[PDB]
Amino acid sequence: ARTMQTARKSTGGKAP
Amino acid sequence: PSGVEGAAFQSRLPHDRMTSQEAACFPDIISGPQQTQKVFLFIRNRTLQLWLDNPKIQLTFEATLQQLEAPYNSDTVLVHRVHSYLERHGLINFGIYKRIKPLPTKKTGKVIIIGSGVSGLAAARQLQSFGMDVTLLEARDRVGGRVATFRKGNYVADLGAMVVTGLGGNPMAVVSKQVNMELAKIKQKCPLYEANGQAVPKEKDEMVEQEFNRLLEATSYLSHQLDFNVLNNKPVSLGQALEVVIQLQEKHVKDEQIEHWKKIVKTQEELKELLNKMVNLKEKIKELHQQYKEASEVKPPRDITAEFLVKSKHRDLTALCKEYDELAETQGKLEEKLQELEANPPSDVYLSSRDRQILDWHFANLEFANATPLSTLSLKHWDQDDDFEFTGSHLTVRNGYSCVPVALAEGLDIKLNTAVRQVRYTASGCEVIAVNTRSTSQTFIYKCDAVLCTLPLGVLKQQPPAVQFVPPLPEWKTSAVQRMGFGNLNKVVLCFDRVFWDPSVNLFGHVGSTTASRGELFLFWNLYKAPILLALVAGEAAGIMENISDDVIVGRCLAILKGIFGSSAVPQPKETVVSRWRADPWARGSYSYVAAGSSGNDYDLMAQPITPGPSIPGAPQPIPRLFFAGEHTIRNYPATVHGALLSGLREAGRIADQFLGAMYTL
Amino acid sequence: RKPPKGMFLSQEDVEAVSANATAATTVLRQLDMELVSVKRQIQNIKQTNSALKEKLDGGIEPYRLPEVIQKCNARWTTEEQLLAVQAIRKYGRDFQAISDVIGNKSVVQVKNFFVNYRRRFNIDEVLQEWEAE
Ligand SMILES: Cc1cc2c(cc1C)N(C[C@H](O)[C@H](O)[C@H](O)COP(=O)(O)OP(=O)(O)OC[C@H]1O[C@@H](n3cnc4c(N)ncnc43)[C@H](O)[C@@H]1O)c1[nH]c(=O)[nH]c(=O)c1N2C=O
Repeated sequence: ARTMQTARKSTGGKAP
Repeated sequence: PSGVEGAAFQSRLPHDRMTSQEAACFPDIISGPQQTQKVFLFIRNRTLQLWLDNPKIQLTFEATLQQLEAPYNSDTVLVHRVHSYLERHGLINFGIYKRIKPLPTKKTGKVIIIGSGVSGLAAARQLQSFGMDVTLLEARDRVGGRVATFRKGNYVADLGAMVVTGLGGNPMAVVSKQVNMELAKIKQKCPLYEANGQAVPKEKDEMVEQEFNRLLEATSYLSHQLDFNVLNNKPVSLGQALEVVIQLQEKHVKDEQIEHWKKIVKTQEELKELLNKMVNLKEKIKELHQQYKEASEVKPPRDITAEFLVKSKHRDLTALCKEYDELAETQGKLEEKLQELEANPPSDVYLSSRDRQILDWHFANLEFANATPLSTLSLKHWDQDDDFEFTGSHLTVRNGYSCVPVALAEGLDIKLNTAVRQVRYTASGCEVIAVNTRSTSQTFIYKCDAVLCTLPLGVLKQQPPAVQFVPPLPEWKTSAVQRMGFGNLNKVVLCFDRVFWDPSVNLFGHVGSTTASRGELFLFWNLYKAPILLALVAGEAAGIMENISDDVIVGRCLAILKGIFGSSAVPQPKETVVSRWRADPWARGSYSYVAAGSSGNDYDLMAQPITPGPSIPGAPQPIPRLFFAGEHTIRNYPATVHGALLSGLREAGRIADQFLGAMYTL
Repeated sequence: RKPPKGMFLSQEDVEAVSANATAATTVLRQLDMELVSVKRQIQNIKQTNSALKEKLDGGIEPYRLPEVIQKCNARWTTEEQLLAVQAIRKYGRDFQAISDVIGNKSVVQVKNFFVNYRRRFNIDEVLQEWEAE
């Protein structure tokens, strides 16, 4: 799922 | 975090609070006295710290309590109650560790494990470490399940798991200390390259990507703010949310132009009104000027009535020459205000087909992480597991990820080429019916106490079924299998004889020509020591490319490279490999996702084991005999390897407690 | 609580793209022909305004007369008294207009003039027929 992205990880909907 | 509170985080556990699992094991403590809870949390974190401090060898309860510090090392029974809860649910003494207290002379209980998968291997070692009889039925001729390692000459590539997603709080880190693993970081830098083979420019690369994430947060808003999760009664997919977000932005670009040129016509019409007065005023000026000249013809001396008629028309003509100048001051401002509105127009369009192409590459990137098209992903729950993301770099295994399962499976009972056909779970036991994959006449019958089933969600989802459960799995379980998602992801491996790429760049993109090809070979990777390139096929693309030959794929594959590096530079590759996971009968897909209409809570339903019905009628409810583990069963860490591993430690706990007694809950 | 800046996600708009399948490509054509419908009407008054501009060529420069520069005297010539009774019959009480026709009398003297000679010139009779037009 979202965790898997290794390159150009997405941001929207995260807890930053 | 460092210190004892570091170990609690490295073990996926709040240092300053008891977890819901600690509560069911230690409910006299959790509901006890606030100081009590503190003493226990220190014993837990302090032990974790010891194991994590050097996890090559077993952590005896003696060694723990040795090193425990007063006043904590007083209540020996609490330390046992805690060292057991850890070792039992495999928060300590999991993996490949030299055993202090050697294995018990005679094991108790028989457990068949369906699948020599990573989840399955994880269970095998714990149950075998616990003192049980564990035997594993694998359908392939190789141990790892979806951790595949192609090896030829010195060429090495993983067509299965490839990257470790961060060592912060990751169980896999412990394995690396135990296992020989060349972990090398991935450098996040990723260029992009459109259809032309010309590199994308920092202007557009950044303009696109930030608008992507902004679109994500928009959907997230729709999901939790406007409760947008139903429409004509179906569930809302992530893709559906995206297009309604994009379609409301393309709407706003048009609303914004329309109330801009509608400002120009309001000032064009203030001018059209203005000139009309000016032309009518000029005619009145033109005629009063006549009348003045005509009554100036009457020469002096004249009487006063005609002397007034020249004075009069002169004052009247100066009165309308003064109006006509204040209406050429006013044409001054409007003729100016109307080059204003033409020199400051708004955004021409929401997105250029050059933009939406580079945007479709950020959607391929999602469809890569979820191994499915975004039409399927659930809008509210697709990212529900974001909170447990680990910390640090992503890494790769340069000597091949398969080195882990091979290390994990040393000394276990594994029956390769053994296809389970039928699982019979009964009130008195379980019998597992298995054919030999080479000669599928040849039948095997295995009897056991409990059956741990790391069958991948695809194999379970298969219709007609690869494995028949006698009795039927109940409706709450089967429906949890339809609702969930198993998706698809494929890799092309390209093995050259010399590097023709930027070697210090680990990975680079490829923007696809339409939307429907957005995942077609959208990303390459340079991770292996040898000159090897490796290319993803996400989205709808990956499923469709299973039906095309290696040559056609590699041909296409080779082209994109030439456009980026030039035809002379790219030689034909020596060896090449194309995965087809939706095609593999021991996967039936790649990993799992939260399908639209599903939740992270169907992942929990997959763990809940099955207790069969009474054999003799009126008999007492029996034991739960059938157990499930695998990446699809672990809500908080799905789709991964660390996650599958954890799930098989989960069932090693749950099984041993059910068959070797809960000796730590007094 | 709020979208990212620049996103436009009203509750109203969301139901409107989603009532049915092509209800999206419905209300996005509804703007492309409502965007040309205005855009022609610009050029179609922009050209009418280019016509009115052509008619106003050279302005009113042929039609100006030089300013009547003259210091402003205090005594009332029987001429200035007679230019006065005629402006009052053509200009009502617009003293300002009236003190241009006479041109060397002041808007104040104008007001006093109405007062001082009102009985003699029957200014009252005058003003009431100015009102009748
Ligand atoms: C292409 C690709 C890329 C990545 C990942 C995955 C994939 C596919 N995954 C997912 C995990 O590997 C997966 O969830 C887990 O490995 C399975 O962990 P798991 O939950 O244990 O699943 P399994 O498939 O290993 O278990 C099924 C096993 O059981 C066997 N089996 C099945 N039916 C049988 C039968 N009837 N009889 C006998 N044996 C049978 C089958 O052959 C196989 O060995 C990654 N994970 C990670 O951590 N980093 C990564 O980079 C990646 N990755 C890339 O990004």
